[PDB]
Amino acid sequence: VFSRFVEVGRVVLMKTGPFASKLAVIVEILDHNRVLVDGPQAITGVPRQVVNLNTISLTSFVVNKVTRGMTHKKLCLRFTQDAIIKRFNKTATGKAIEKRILREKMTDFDKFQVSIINRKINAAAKIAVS
Amino acid sequence: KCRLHVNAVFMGFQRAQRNQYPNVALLQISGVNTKEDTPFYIGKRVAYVYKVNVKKGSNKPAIRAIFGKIVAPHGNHGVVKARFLHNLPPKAMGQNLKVFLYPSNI
Amino acid sequence: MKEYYITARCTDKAHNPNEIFRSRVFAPNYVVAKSKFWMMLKKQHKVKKINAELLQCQPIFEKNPTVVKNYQIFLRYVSAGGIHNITKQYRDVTRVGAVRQMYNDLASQYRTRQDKIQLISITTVGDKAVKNPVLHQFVGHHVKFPMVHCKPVIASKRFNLPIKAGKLTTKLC
Amino acid sequence: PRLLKKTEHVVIPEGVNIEINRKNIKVTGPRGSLTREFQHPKVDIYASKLVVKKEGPKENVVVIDMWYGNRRDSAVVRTIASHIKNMITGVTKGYQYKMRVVYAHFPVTLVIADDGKSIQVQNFLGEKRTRHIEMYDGVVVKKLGKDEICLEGNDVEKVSQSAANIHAANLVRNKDIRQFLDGVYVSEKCLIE
Amino acid sequence: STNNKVTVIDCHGHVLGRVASVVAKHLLLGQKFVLVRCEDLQVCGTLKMRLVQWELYQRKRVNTNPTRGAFHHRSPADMVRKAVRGMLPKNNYRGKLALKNLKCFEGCPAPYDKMKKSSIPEAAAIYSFNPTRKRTLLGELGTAVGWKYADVVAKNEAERKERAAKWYAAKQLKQKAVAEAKEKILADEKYKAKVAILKKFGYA
Amino acid sequence: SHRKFEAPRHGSLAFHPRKRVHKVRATVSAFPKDNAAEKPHLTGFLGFKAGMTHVIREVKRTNTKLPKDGVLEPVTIIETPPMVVAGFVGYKKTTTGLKPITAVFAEHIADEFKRRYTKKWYKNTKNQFAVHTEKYNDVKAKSKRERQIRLIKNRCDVVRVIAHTQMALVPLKQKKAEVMEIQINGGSIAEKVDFAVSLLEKQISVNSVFGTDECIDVCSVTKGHGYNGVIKRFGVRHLPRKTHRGLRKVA
RNA sequence: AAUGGCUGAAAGCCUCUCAAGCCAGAAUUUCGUCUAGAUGAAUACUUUGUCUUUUUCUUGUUACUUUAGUACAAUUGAAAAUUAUAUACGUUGUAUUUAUUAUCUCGUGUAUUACUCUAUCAAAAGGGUAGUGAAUACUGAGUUAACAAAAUUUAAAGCAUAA
RNA sequence: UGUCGGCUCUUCCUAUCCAUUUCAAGCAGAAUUGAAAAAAGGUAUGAUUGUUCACCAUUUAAUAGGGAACGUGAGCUGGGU
RNA sequence: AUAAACAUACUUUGAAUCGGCCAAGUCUGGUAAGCAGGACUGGCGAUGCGGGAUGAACCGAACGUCGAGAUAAAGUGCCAAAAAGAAACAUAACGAGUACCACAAAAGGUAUUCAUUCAUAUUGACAAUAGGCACCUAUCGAAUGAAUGAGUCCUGAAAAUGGAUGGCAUUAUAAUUUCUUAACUGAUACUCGACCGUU
Repeated sequence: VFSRFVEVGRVVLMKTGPFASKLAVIVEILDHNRVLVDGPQAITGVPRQVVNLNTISLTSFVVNKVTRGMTHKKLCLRFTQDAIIKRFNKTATGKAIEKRILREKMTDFDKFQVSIINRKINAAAKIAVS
Repeated sequence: KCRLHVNAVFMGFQRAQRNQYPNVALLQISGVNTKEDTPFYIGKRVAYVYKVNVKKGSNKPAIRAIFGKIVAPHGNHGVVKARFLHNLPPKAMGQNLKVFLYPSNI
Repeated sequence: MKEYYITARCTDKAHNPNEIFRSRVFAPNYVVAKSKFWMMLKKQHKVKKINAELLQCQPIFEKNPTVVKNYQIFLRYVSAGGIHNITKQYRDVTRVGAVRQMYNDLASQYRTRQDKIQLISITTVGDKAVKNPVLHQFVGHHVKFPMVHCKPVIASKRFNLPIKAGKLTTKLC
Repeated sequence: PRLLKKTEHVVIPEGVNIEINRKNIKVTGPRGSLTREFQHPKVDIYASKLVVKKEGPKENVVVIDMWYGNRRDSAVVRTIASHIKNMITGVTKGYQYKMRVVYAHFPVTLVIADDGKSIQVQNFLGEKRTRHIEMYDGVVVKKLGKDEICLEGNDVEKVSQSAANIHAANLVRNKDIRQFLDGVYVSEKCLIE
Repeated sequence: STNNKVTVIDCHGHVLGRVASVVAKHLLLGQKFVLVRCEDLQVCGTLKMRLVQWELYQRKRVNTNPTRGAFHHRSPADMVRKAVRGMLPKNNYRGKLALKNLKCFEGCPAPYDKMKKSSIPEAAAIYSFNPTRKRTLLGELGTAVGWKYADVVAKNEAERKERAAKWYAAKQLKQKAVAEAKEKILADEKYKAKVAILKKFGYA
Repeated sequence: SHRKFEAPRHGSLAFHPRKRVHKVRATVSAFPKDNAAEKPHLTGFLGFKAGMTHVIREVKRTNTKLPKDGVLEPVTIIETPPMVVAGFVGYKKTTTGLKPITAVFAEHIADEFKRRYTKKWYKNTKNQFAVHTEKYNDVKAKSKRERQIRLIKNRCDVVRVIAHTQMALVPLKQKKAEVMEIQINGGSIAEKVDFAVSLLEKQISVNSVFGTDECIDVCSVTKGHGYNGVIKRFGVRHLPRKTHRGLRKVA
């Protein structure tokens, strides 16, 4: 049986546009293609807007006691109560999201040390097995 | 020694269905997949370096080059227009062209 | 697609200069809105632009383009046989947004181009007045479905390589 | 129109065990094991538990679910659900197909092989050619009585085809079939138990 | 530089005409292609209608001399070269040169079975197709039209699957030990300074 | 306009083009389908036609109205002196048909077989298989041969014996022998090579291959006629006597 | 193929399916058989063992002859299958060309290798055993660079001998 | 641009005459009639007429209908025009 | 009102020409014709260039020699320069695919999508089962039945050398209908600049 469902309160991840790699919460299902994401604008900056399902991805978290057409006030309370931001950052996608930001601030000298250091560490790990 | 260039493919000249304008040559720089990544390369040097099997009795170089400049984007898939000192030979279609890093603007 | 509020009056022998003709016209721009407005007057009240003055042609915007509403567009279109009156239900957040859906649905299901459809009125219906069989399945509060066979999403055209290394997989998504 | 979700299920009695591995159901019961492959790329089959009685308890049910799809596709949920029901029924109470023999003037002899995996029809309408008619793996023909045979097996798809195979080999050709009512027919289809 | 490398394309689970368009465009761009398993490609249409299209194709033949007429190649490795050749310039040096850089083989020959494979997301049947649509493998259609060697490839592939299967397990143990050995020296105190650098940039 | 009367076409298109062969011996283009549940055996032979006679044969068939005294039939006489096996070759099934793998040859090779590898024997040095023979018993060569035997049993599916005739036993003036590859239809490839190795240098008689009252196939080259007209080549109808420019042609 | 059937929904029943899945059924289609046939493969002998061109001898080919020129072993390239893919994760977000810290010298042993070479068993293998070299990690220290130069990738003349 | 027919020969269409596989009948059998798949095979001998056409006497499983510059004159004949 | 001084009004001498053809939100004769003949206009003739694959007339636009730029008709899976996203009725078929254009009709379908009207839908409508084909009882519990209209699909749909959405090919499209994005490609036409000639 499928685990992740497009439901009300399902936490979704934006994959393209100005808010790429930003969390969102579904609070309405217009049809099979369009949903209304209201990932709290005061928390993640995602405005209340209608997006196509081809632009977002599902996650393993659902915010409890979220009804369709929830106001930004009550929805913000349920979002922080569930500690969604805390749990998301420990997931494989969350560690991959912070990695993209982290490696994007490297300079030429930064890439020099990593390439030299890891190449020495990787070679040593090969020696350790006989 | 080191690699200080990005290979670009000489796809062909600027053309239409039944015409051809060899003044401008189209290039596909490696790693540029959209026209928004082109602003960096507009103005960078481009060299078509080829090898000629000269004879030991001559003094002409065995490695000659034609240089040019990337001038403008061409389409939405990161294709560029390059104008060289001499028009590229059509025999060099699909070969690799070095896209240098100068004139630098950083 | 934009909505306009247009008013005018007729100043000649036949019409007294104290009757104001209001309208709410959905047009791509404001020049088309007046063009639609004038033909409505010419075919219904014998009023022509040469004997009339426009008063106010102002755009109309959605008060709450964040609330999902169920619409009900009453319209008449022309087919090969004759003329028919149709009623269609749509779910959208803006009045102009739903009208574009109606135009795209009419031009696909009925193959009717835009210069055959006249929009009589558009209202908002409740959560139980929806009669479209497909659209009636998405009005409930307890609606859920696993969106499956997703194509993996590309962040932007920047990373869209023509040839990829390794196997390609879909997503339970 | 497109249905958001079509749900069908089959109940598993206590004697049979069902294990599903990528739309490949194997059902083993008191009479044997039956395997099948439902290679439809738009059905999810998974064992679960669901209450099926208005005021009854929870029981083990194999659930077949088809999400958004046209009526051309949603018609397969009941088809696949019925097949597993026959698979469950086949290994619990095997199917039997009582076949009778009708002739006008020429007696017909049914020479069933010793094992029961083959038959032989002789002197059909005074003919010299002998109809052999093999049987599928898992179907056994037996002589119930005089001018009557029955087929035994676990798979209703194998049994019914074998029963129809014998009839299809004994058709009257180039003659008025409204008068020459000859051949091996099917009286009724029932269960061994 | 000169691109002497070869882009190995594993044609499994792809579309015949969508692979060709991507390959034929990139053959003109000075790239050497080798398409392994050109009989696992998928063409829209059941085996019944796919034979009808082939029946029409076999009709085209020079009436006065069949040996001059269109030559219909039944091998799937030749049913892709024809499809690729249709999207290349005809009767010029540019098109002939761009076809000499293309190869299908039915199985996976000695050099091309241990190279890195590449896929074409624009041609995968999981993206461009409705799952309920019935398709047809080129190898399956090849037998219906008279391709004799459909059993040699099926057997040769099987012995290749059970050769790579034991290689994969052997390297799995080698990689597991290396990964667990790298974690040991990453946690060593003598390597603390280097790990501090990597941890800052998120590598470790 | 349609032809007035319909008649069958003259000649057969199953044999076009009609190109004359180059070698007198005709290579058989197939072999009987192999069965792996039988003792390996040779599937062919090679003989020289001598002529034809006629034999009065007593009919053993039943339900036939043939005379009891015996029917009259023609019979061809095919003299088949024993052939000498001088090697064996294994074949492998690839995606381009059978591909020969190796060819293990015998230690001693007759001069008849040597003549096949030259065009002017009387001028040749006649050193065919000279290195193969003088170095046959070396440890390097013996180890190499064992590799060839072992290679066939592992990566081959067809075994054929390279058997040749003996020109000394026939009235033909030809001295060079005729070489034919005879397949070994029988058990697994392991026991096919064992059968093949046992046959090296051993003459094979025709009775070992073919039995009694056995139906066989014959492949050979027909009698030459040279340039011929349309009437003989295709059997078309000769033109009326009045015809200008000739009678024996297709109008 | 036409057609007759099996199970079976849609449409609780019915139904051969303008549904998924099967069977039987032609002077039919494809294998199998026959003829012509391209790129080819195996073996025998003559050779050659980094490579080419212009001449040139011969009925013709190959080896062969002369004057050159050029490189000299040692980190490149593989899970398979499925996609409504058991469960969990979604591991996000740049395929080839294109991932080596300038060269050289002195340093101690150990360990590693789809690395090279030698011997052996095997083998139409990124094979096993033994030995040796190369590179790398433990892991250093020391010299030099300024102006010049850092290109083979193909040339020219012969016919003594052997097949 | 050699203007009818016939002779010789090859090929193509199916709107099928026969043979093969099927369904229906006011199909008991036999003989038939209507229709589907299917163009790979076969589809004649003569009196009269230049005739295409026609009408007869037979034989045959059947003696189907047409195209290819109203196929085919540096292929024939010259009976007609 | 607008435009007009290389405007306006001409005078003299004279060449060639009066076989025309095409398009159409046109007409007459004709069953009809790439047939015959007319009213108004625009074209080919006398005309190249970009597009429709190829085409005297169709679409854009009319040409001194060039450099650079936005454009026109129309296109953006490959041949072929140039697109990404959104929604639907299509597609189990030589179905669909660039007007003039190189073809298809009447009719039929419990094939499919949408809409309108009417009746039954509850504590119980239909189908099924059991009891006394219609009728009534219980379980079964949610949509059921009827008519009509508009799109798409299937049948209707048979000709002679082998072949033509241009070809390869596509099939929740790379087809069709409509959209969105300060997207793109491109003529000898437009803008700027340089030079040659006429006025």
